[PDB]
Amino acid sequence: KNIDGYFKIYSKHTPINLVRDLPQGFSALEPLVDLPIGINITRFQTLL
Amino acid sequence: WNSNNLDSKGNYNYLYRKPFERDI
Repeated sequence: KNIDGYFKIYSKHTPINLVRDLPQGFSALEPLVDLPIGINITRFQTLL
Repeated sequence: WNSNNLDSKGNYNYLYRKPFERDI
């Protein structure tokens, strides 16, 4: 997310036993980094 | 601070045009 010129990243890594889909249970993501970079963002893309 | 001793010449290299935006 972007707030007040900061770009924030949160994450989680978990083992799962399901190939098709997201697990129905609950788990909470924790902050990785909080970057002071100030850019406008309206689009994104993943790298493969 | 004023900087007329450092940054004047004129010194037209100095340019001008959301919070903390760097719109180049």
